[PDB]
Amino acid sequence: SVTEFLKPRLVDIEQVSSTHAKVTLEPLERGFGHTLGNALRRILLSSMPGCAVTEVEIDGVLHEYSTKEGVQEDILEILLNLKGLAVRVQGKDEVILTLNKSGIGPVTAADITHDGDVEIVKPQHVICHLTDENASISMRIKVQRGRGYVPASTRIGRLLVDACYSPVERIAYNVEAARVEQRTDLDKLVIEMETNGTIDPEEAIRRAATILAEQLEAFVDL
Amino acid sequence: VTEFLKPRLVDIEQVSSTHAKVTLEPLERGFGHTLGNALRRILLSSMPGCAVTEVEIDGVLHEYSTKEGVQEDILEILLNLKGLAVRVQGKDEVILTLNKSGIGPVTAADITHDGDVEIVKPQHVICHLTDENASISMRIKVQRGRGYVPASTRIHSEEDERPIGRLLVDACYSPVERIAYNVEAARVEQRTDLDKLVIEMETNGTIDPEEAIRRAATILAEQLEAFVDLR
Amino acid sequence: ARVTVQDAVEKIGNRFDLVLVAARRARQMQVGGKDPLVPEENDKTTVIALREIEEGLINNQILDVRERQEQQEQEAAEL
Amino acid sequence: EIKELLKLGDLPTSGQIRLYDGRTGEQFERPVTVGYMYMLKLNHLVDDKM
Amino acid sequence: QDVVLGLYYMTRDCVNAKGEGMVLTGPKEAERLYRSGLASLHARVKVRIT
Amino acid sequence: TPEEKLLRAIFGEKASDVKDSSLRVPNGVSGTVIDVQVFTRDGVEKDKRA
Amino acid sequence: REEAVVWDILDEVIREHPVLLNRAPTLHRLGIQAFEPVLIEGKAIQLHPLV
Amino acid sequence: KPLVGTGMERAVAVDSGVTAVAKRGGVVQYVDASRIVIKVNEDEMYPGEAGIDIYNLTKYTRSNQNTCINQMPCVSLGEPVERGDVLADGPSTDLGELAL
Repeated sequence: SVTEFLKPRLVDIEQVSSTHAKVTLEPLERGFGHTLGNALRRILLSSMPGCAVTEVEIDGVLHEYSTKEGVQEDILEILLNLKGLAVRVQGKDEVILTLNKSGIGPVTAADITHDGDVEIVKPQHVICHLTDENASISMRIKVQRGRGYVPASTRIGRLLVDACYSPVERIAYNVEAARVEQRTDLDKLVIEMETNGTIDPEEAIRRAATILAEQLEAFVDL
Repeated sequence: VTEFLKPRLVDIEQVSSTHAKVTLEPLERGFGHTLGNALRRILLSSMPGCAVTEVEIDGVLHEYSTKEGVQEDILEILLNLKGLAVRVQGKDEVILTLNKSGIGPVTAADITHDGDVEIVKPQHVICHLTDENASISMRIKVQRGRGYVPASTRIHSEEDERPIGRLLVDACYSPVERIAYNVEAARVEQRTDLDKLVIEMETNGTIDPEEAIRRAATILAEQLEAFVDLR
Repeated sequence: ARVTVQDAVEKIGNRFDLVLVAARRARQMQVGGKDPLVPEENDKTTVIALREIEEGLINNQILDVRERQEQQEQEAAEL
Repeated sequence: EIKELLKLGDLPTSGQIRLYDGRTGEQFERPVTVGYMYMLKLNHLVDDKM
Repeated sequence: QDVVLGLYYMTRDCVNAKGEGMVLTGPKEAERLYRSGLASLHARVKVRIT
Repeated sequence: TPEEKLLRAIFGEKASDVKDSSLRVPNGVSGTVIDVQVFTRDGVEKDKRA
Repeated sequence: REEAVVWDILDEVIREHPVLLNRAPTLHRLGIQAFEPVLIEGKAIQLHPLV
Repeated sequence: KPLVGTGMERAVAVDSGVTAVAKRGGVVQYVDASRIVIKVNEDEMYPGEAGIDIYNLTKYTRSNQNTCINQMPCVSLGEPVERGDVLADGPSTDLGELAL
């Protein structure tokens, strides 16, 4: 009939890593590869909720272009290392982690003081390096819940970090040809997805699709 | 943060018989364009409609011929019938009949009245009879479908087309001619980041605008089930 | 499948000798009763021969000792 | 005179408009020359060549 | 033709392009910012490259 | 050939004294017959179509 | 008759089978190159841009 | 027709014989997909003459190139025509202008 559409039968999830997958849907009705891929890419990029480091306050630092003695990197690359810090907050919409460390070596995410409501995804994530056995790095890291990417230039003691709220690190889609038995112009949608580790890529695809399908509920003829 | 405001179909401004403006409101940040382009791409490709697929004009064998007393070739009559806009209620195929004699334009208002068939532009000229003893009589097969099905796809699919003189018309079934969408700011009580989506919609008059929005959103929601499940 | 044949050219140091070895092995698999030494992943015998050459399982010397073994074996196996 | 006639039809006298990608819905980053050209179908049809 | 024009347009720099002067964790962040419309392809920026 | 001679001995099928020399549509061409002209020589009898 | 199964047979006979594509004038040896065919629905050969 | 032409289109379409051009002016007495019948004005009639021009249009014949040659009438019934007016369009002409 005229209301029944080709829905995908071959769903091939290829897990390239713990946080990197290639989903493939085939066959799609012609043009639905771009419809579904772009709607999901756009939701995964801009509307997926999550938690992110929004700002940090370091003791001896007053502005981003300052320097701290004993730490290897400048404060710019410390903010960059905190930007990629994945985090899962269970019960709250805002927490303040505390990071105190002294000595020589890497200050990893495992050195962040353990809160009950907060879980660090990658504890071996390097934040900075202490170099001289007398310097201590101590900072207050504000983790906040939001959605999408919110840069710091739009939000201007404390040093603002670009808030990577959504767990997606990369989302790409590719629509190639698919053929079904005297139907030859169909779509095949390949979604290459990478998350930051807080959720796996297939759950993030399911969550984006749930967000879209819940947006559509006022018009769907159940 | 984890909960979104969901749009609802707020307003249908029917500018014309064939032009409408649907408003969806309220939309969160970024969802105006997500929903707008998904709905535009579905409305523009996936809507069902009725198209003339076959014509049997009474004396003619092929379309590369002329009828006596008619000013247009049979091929031009078939091109005029290709653009005939019909809405058929409760069927997926109907056969309309057009008999018309005497000098004058043979329009879509001259197709004989079926109960479950509505011609939305009755002033649509099909041919011109230029002779008082001239007469035309045709059996026009209107059929419901989706998309664009050329007759080349349909000749040698068997179709029991033993009659020479049954002429196939290429069927453009989509009732939607043009979709534009615009994402404006909404005037909601507390928030300022809420959008509204206006979908300007040119059709041939044979689909309701709200019905087409419902249908496109249903197609989206049924295509999203493979991702909501994702096994 | 097979996109670039460069890895088989390194084993059989010539592109011209590679074609001959691979066609000999591919004809063994195609019209002889020989089974591939690699998992046949829906490949044709030319590509299977190339995939065997690129794994070191087939070269001209291996094909020679295999045919000499079969020849002496079957000339000896009759009374 | 072309720009004066573009102005009369309420069009940009630059000849270039803002276009959107049909597949993603986002703007092409520069204005695009859109207009009407007279195209011709030549007798080198691929049915005769293949 | 088209490939070198696309690669040239992609690798050029504008002076005050949108998203100028931010510091990115890598090329994936640059692609996220370009695709979500928060940075221009020509924004001169500071990226951690390995 | 002796093999097809045996073949026709088993199944008794006569051989055709004529060969099919018909005019066919060229392959790939699909049209509509719009005109047929029959030119017959003097002394040849016109068929029902002529 | 072009039954539906001869297209499956055709999709498996062309699978790893290259074809040589040639444009005249063949001024040098890159005027003949071999390609793996992808069966398309047109009447025109689809050439890669980079070649 | 071309939206952007040069003005040589009418000359090209009329000076080739693909159109049906009015030999004498009159009124279209009978128009039909295969013929046009003009009742010539009394001003242009010779004495001892019916005063009727009949134009039989070429319908779906093949050119040397196996293309289609088809003439379609431009005029409507009862419409006044002048001498030299295009009465029927040939292949690739639109109201007497060359439309390629």
